[PDB]
Amino acid sequence: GCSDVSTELKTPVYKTKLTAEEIRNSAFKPEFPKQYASYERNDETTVMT
Amino acid sequence: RSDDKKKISSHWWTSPMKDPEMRACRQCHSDKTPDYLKSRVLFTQKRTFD
Amino acid sequence: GCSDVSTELKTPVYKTKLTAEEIRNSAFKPEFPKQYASYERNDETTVMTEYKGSVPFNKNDNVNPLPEGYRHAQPYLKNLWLGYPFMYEYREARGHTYAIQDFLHIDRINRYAEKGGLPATCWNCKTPKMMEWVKESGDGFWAKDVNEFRDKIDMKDHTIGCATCHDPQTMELRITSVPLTDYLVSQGKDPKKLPRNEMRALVCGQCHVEYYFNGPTMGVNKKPVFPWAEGFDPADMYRYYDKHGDLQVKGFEGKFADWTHPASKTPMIKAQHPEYETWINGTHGAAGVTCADCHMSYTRSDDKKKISSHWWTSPMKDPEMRACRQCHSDKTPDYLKSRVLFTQKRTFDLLLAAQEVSVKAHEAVRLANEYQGAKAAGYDDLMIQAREMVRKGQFFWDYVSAENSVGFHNPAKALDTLAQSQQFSQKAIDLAMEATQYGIGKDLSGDIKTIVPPILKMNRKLQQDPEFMKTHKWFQYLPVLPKADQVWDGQKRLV
Amino acid sequence: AGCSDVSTELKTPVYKTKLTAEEIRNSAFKPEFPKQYASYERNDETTVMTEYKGSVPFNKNDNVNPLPEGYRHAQPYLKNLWLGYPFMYEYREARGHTYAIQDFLHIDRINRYAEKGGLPATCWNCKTPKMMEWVKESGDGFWAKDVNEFRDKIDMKDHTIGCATCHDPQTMELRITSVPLTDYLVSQGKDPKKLPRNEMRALVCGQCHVEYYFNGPTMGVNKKPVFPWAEGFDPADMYRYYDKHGDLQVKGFEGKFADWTHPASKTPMIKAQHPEYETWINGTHGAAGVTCADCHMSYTRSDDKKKISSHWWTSPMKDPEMRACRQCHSDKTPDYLKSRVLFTQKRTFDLLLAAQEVSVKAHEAVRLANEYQGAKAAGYDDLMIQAREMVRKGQFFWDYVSAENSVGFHNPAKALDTLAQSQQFSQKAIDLAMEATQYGIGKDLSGDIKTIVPPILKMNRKLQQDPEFMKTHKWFQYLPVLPKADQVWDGQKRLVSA
Amino acid sequence: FKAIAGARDVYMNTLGHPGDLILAGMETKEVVNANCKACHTMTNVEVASMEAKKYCTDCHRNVQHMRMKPISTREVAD
Ligand code: HEC
Ligand code: HEC
Ligand code: HEC
Ligand code: HEC
Ligand code: HEC
Ligand code: HEC
Ligand code: HEC
Ligand code: HEC
Ligand code: HEC
Ligand code: HEC
Ligand code: HEC
Ligand code: HEC
Ligand code: HEC
Ligand code: HEC
Ligand SMILES: CCCCCCCCCCCCO[C@@H]1O[C@H](CO)[C@@H](O[C@H]2O[C@H](CO)[C@@H](O)[C@H](O)[C@H]2O)[C@H](O)[C@H]1O
Ligand SMILES: [Ca+2]
Ligand SMILES: [Ca+2]
Ligand SMILES: [Ca+2]
Repeated sequence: GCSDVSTELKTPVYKTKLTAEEIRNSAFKPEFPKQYASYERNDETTVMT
Repeated sequence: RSDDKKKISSHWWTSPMKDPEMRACRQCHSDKTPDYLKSRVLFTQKRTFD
Repeated sequence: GCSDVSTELKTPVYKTKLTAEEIRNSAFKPEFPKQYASYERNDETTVMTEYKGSVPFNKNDNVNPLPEGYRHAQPYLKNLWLGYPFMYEYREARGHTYAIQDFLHIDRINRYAEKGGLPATCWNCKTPKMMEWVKESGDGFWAKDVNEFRDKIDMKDHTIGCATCHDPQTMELRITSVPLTDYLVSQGKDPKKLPRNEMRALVCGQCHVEYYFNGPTMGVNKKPVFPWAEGFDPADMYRYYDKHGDLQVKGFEGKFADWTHPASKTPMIKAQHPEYETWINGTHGAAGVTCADCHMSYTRSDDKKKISSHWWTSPMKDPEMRACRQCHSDKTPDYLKSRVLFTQKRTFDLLLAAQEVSVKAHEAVRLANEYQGAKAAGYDDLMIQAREMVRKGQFFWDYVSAENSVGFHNPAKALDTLAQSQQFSQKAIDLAMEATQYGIGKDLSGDIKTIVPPILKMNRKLQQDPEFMKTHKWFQYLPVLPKADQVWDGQKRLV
Repeated sequence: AGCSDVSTELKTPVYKTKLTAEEIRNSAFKPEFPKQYASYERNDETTVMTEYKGSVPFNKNDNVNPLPEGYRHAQPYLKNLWLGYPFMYEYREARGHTYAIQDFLHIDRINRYAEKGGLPATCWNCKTPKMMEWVKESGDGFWAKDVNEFRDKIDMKDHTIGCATCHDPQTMELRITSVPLTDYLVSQGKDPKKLPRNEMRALVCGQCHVEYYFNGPTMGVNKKPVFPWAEGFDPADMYRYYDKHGDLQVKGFEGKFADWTHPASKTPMIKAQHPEYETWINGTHGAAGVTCADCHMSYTRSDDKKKISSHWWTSPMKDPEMRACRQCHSDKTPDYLKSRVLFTQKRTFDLLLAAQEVSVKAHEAVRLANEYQGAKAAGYDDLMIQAREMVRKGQFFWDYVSAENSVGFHNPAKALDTLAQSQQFSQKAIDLAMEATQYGIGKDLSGDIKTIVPPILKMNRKLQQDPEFMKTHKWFQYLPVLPKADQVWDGQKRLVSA
Repeated sequence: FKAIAGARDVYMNTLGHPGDLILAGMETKEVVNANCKACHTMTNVEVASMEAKKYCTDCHRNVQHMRMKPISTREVAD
């Protein structure tokens, strides 16, 4: 029969709305809210090992 | 695996020992407990600091 | 064709090499090294969360840094527990591996006499050694002095451990508690045939509960009882304590008291860690979500096979919140954290405000008790009523303050209980001013922190010093204690 | 039997109507959308009650009379706490959107015994899609006109809250027609025309179900509606906003906002209005992105086998089967879901009444301290300012919860926390007023507040004309006896000539 | 199973009147759950994960079609 692996693994490609010279962090937050929300964890400054 | 259960790359650049379950280490070292791995880290660091 | 599902899922069945009466933790380590390794994690005592954590700081101390005090502390605890053993020492709870170590360092128990002044019931939730001790002395165990068993126990091998919850031979879950078994029987429940989802909370409900000790005329002297007959809410327990007790004081006849506050002269109830009763009708409890679900979550640490976590600690210590994230797989860990704090931040602020009005209620009742001016015609009946409201006010904020989740187990019950606590305390103030025709008003004007300062330092040793006993106006309602050397230091007698 | 895979993009169905760009008549949508329309017509049901809410527009202060005049759960002190404010005349339980204009034109809050209603035309803002024509015609000068100017210039059924409020009449795409919400969105740097679908499924409601105020003459465009959202959505945030924005010249309150001065205590008050949106946004459902439409516009498969959004906007509790909820909570019985709603509601409503009681007592304490004839404390003037600040803060905090329509369910922890703080503020007002008078007012504050200051059950614009009725309660002494006057307006019908 | 399930699903889509809530029966709750165990035995072998909760999805709730997510992420008008 047919495979039900309908979703194939591909290396993500990205084309954003940002300019070649964009350097503001806040500008990236609309396009990548997951990685941005991850980046925000670096604000934690209370934990020692 | 924090977007449902899909992977993202962690952009939290910090000590790997902050995770009690050492998940960064436990794919390569799946045969070792978090506790074991942590003790091996400390085995080096404590002698290094002293 | 065939299945390659050659390994079939079966509920694990155990047959150990242990005797039916094994209680030493170390005896289980060879049989179960994975769960034992998990259990040893409770030795971590360095990590704080926002409101909780495993550093045993002093709960009234917001002045000193860790591990002495913390930024989130309740400054008025010694004031509010004046004349009770909790005015001596009261620390943040830490891991089960420390239960006996902490028991034996605590100043609540007298260490400046042979006798501790507390019953042997204090051991009830600290050691599986409770099974031998009760077998041996029966009903007579409870009213023994706590210090009689102080040197008859191994701090480490006999702390809360495997036999507390497990049959050593079969490893099936067990209720070993006397008072929890008493409660279950009273409900027509068989403690040996409890459904599994119920067991996964009841095992914790052996100890994480509100309790009291029988007085001499209440049943077996000093036997522990859970006051759960009227229901689980604060108003229910309050009502329970109206009906069961031994007080002879006018206006309070037959009610329960743990002590009477020496400033206000109010018959008080003490609340202790009511996690079970708080949890049971909160959003998770009522939905069948259990202590073990969050606090003993499955952890894939044996290669990739699940075991049950035996590290009983804050679920917030895992930055990835893995306990929560099967049920809440759609939410990020940090979202879940922000939602816990949404509750905790508000619960904690409200609590400090409830405790401040309670101190003022005690201070208003104190002033009205010692009033020399013209009193109302109904003064006596108004002072009874004011004391009833101090008592009820304190019990309500204490039911919340004592509970370890800072409102998360039951956000609505906690916030509502504190809102009510304020009402009762303020009404004590209103009745105390009416009783004195507003004559005490001048004495109640300031910030309460100025007219009754928080008591930061108080221990059994300092209560021996006659010049320290002059440093606060509430100290005059306490006796200066006889000069006495420390008798006990942990398990050693001192020479 | 079937071949291509599902698309994951969840493309919404697309429409092209025969309606013109500016069509606002509800009946014009009926021919093309009969299922949504018939569902909309279900808002006419005005008989069903729930435990705390429902559709009978009873008097919210009346716990004495039976339905439809009163109800077992009512707040007896509302007219006392809103003394000197239009809300003291009439304030009823909200009902279906289809009655919005009918109820607007019968309410005693708007003066019907003069030409002028005494309220700005801004009052039409969340009542009718006619707002678009009306603002286009007058612009900035629309807001400060008298409300009665438009009274005869509306169809009460064709121009109520309806399709054009939330939908582009040509494409039926969700739309924000609200001026003050657009002003807020633009202030946050958002494009109102390009918002995601999950945002819009709550924002269409946030056009109206919000706390608002009207500008004073020196605050910008006069009488223009503004959402006090710049400091955040919480009660403490809005209160802070109202400390920085406003126009009072009264000593101790310079530059703060006030809706009225309570004539008994002489406190400058803020009035709160139905903040569903601000309450929902950070509650357990809203924080999780569960929108107003998830529970209030649940998918229904009534006609054919085709599902549409329900457009019966009412209490979810009316449904014995709780279907809206079980689209998510499929593992819970309807019975369990209702008990968890009531877990919150009962506690919230009981604590509300207690907060209102201490609020009444704080007004009384400040009134007595104001009229006090004995020796006053040395810092009296400063203590009275503080006391009135606490009365004002305390009341805004309970009003924030009181006015919100889910009785704590949209945000349980915010509701109970806000009510707990309220009680603290009002009590501190009482404490400061006592101090100002060296406890000389103490004996006047001794009983149950219900016998000290009786609830005011009856009050309207007709009765305030009667000088014998105006001796019927102690607090009436602080109100004028209104001139004797015939009713000018009966609904839309004019009885006396201009 | 496929034939019986297909028959009643065809009937409900043609001559039946499905409600606003479509939910699984006891029959399908029990077959889905047995299939969780068929592919995930090894994760669960050393643990009593079948004993407390009746179904695997009582903990793995969103495996049941992401039911806790906002409606718009799942649903549109017909
Ligand atoms: C700042 C806030 C950001 C944002 C929004 C993103 N990045 Fe990074 N990133 C870095 C590395 C080494 C990787 C893995 C690359 C690889 O192995 O191919 C990434 C990955 C990403 C992604 C891809 C998706 C994913 O989660 O894998 C995206 C969308 C992304 N990032 C966005 C390295 C860095 C940095 C080095 C110090 C810094 C700074 C950032 N990234 C910052 C950001
Ligand atoms: C996460 C922070 C960790 C920790 C704590 C450790 N590892 Fe690794 N590891 C990897 C490889 C290739 C080696 C060399 C052995 C080999 O060739 O197979 C190691 C070695 C170690 C050790 C032993 C040396 C020591 O310092 O004691 C220890 C204690 C150790 N590791 C701990 C491979 C990987 C990974 C794959 C890409 C990753 C990820 C890690 N290791 C991460 C960690
Ligand atoms: C069943 C009746 C129980 C018992 C006996 C306990 N819990 Fe919980 N718990 C949960 C969360 C998110 C917290 C806050 C953690 C933090 O603030 O860092 C707690 C807290 C506790 C404590 C205090 C822990 C500490 O750090 O000292 C204790 C002693 C405790 N709980 C016992 C989460 C949950 C649940 C998830 C929904 C459930 C169910 C329970 N807890 C139930 C119980
Ligand atoms: C977004 C889709 C919504 C939702 C979910 C609700 N509304 Fe409104 N509403 C408005 C007015 C003026 C009233 C009172 C009308 C009257 O009393 O005559 C209401 C009433 C309600 C209710 C109560 C219904 C009941 O049966 O009790 C409910 C549940 C409700 N609303 C929810 C005003 C507006 C608008 C102004 C133009 C807009 C837009 C909305 N509401 C949108 C929504
Ligand atoms: C988005 C911000 C909104 C808006 C504008 C409203 N809701 Fe809800 N709502 C829900 C429940 C269980 C109740 C209680 C009903 C009852 O007790 O009978 C309510 C109540 C309301 C009202 C009052 C209804 C009335 O009878 O007048 C209004 C006007 C209202 N809501 C509007 C359920 C939910 C949700 C489910 C989780 C969500 C999300 C919302 N509501 C969000 C909103
Ligand atoms: C007047 C009675 C109408 C008519 C004829 C329609 N609407 Fe509405 N609608 C609103 C919301 C939030 C949605 C969901 C949008 C989404 O999920 O993306 C809808 C949906 C519709 C549709 C689309 C088909 C469907 O049934 O889902 C159609 C054709 C439709 N409606 C027609 C919000 C509102 C309102 C805000 C308060 C008001 C008013 C109306 N709708 C009124 C009407
Ligand atoms: C190629 C060699 C790989 C790799 C690198 C991984 N897989 Fe699989 N896998 C499958 C199933 C059903 C499970 C769950 C079993 C259970 O729940 O008991 C897994 C498990 C994993 C894991 C986690 C466990 C571990 O051993 O570390 C990992 C890291 C993993 N896989 C990666 C299903 C399949 C396949 C379908 C027939 C195939 C092919 C693979 N897996 C192959 C691989
Ligand atoms: C019924 C027998 C099942 C089946 C078939 C599975 N589970 Fe669970 N599970 C629970 C928790 C807290 C975790 C996380 C542990 C960790 O992160 O280390 C898991 C994990 C899984 C997986 C791995 C999935 C993944 O995200 O990688 C799988 C395949 C799995 N389980 C299957 C919690 C629970 C329960 C709560 C008490 C119950 C019941 C189950 N699991 C039961 C089952
Ligand atoms: C390191 C650079 C990795 C490579 C290359 C691949 N994976 Fe991975 N994987 C990695 C980590 C650090 C984790 C842990 C994620 C977490 O949140 O814990 C994973 C996880 C998985 C899983 C889930 C396994 C489990 O713990 O249950 C699977 C099924 C998985 N990875 C598969 C997988 C495949 C098929 C890969 C090739 C394309 C692959 N991984 C690459 C690290 C790394
Ligand atoms: C009596 C025998 C107990 C049983 C059964 C359970 N708990 Fe307990 N717990 C008990 C004590 C006496 C203490 C404090 C001991 C100390 O040395 O301070 C605790 C502590 C906890 C904590 C705090 C851990 C920390 O902060 O690191 C937690 C989170 C906790 N207990 C949870 C818990 C759960 C979930 C239980 C059921 C399985 C449970 N405990 C059982 C006493 C007893
Ligand atoms: C296993 C991982 C699943 C796959 C693959 C699919 N579904 Fe599912 N489905 C699953 C569960 C755990 C449940 C809930 C069962 C219970 O105990 O209640 C369901 C339920 C349904 C339903 C209706 C009920 C509902 O909750 O929505 C339908 C109509 C359904 N399932 C159909 C369906 C289809 C068409 C799938 C392929 C695209 C499919 N399911 C995949 C688990 C799993
Ligand atoms: C399944 C067994 C669960 C686990 C483990 C956790 N939660 Fe949970 N959660 C669960 C249910 C059944 C509910 C009620 C809603 C429902 O679907 O019936 C919830 C609710 C919450 C909420 C919202 C309520 C609130 O008080 O804020 C939050 C914030 C929440 N849950 C968080 C949370 C955390 C932090 C957990 C681990 C420590 C956790 N949940 C575990 C089911 C389950
Ligand atoms: C949007 C920002 C509004 C403005 C501006 C005004 N009203 Fe309103 N109204 C609005 C909502 C969301 C509701 C239902 C919620 C509720 O709690 O009532 C209402 C309700 C009414 C009613 C009927 C209920 C009642 O109070 O008796 C009337 C008569 C009414 N509104 C009139 C009115 C007046 C006089 C206004 C100016 C002072 C006014 N509204 C402004 C939304 C909004
Ligand atoms: C406070 C109660 C408690 C204590 C103390 C305790 N356990 Fe457990 N234990 C549980 C619960 C609850 C479970 C899961 C029960 C279930 O689902 O049947 C469990 C599970 C287990 C299991 C089954 C395998 C697994 O990981 O789920 C073993 C084996 C076990 N415990 C051994 C131990 C050992 C060894 C110790 C001492 C170091 C110990 N227990 C202490 C409550 C406890
Ligand atoms: C008419 C002559 C008949 C003789 C047979 C020759 C024609 C039929 C063969 C067509 C070739 C495709 O063959 C087909 O490959 C896919 C893989 O992509 C397999 O698919 C298999 O693996 C995938 C995962 O990789 C699973 O999703 C699937 O459940 C499983 O069945 C099919 O089970 C197999 O049948
Ligand atoms: Ca702790
Ligand atoms: Ca007690
Ligand atoms: Ca209503």
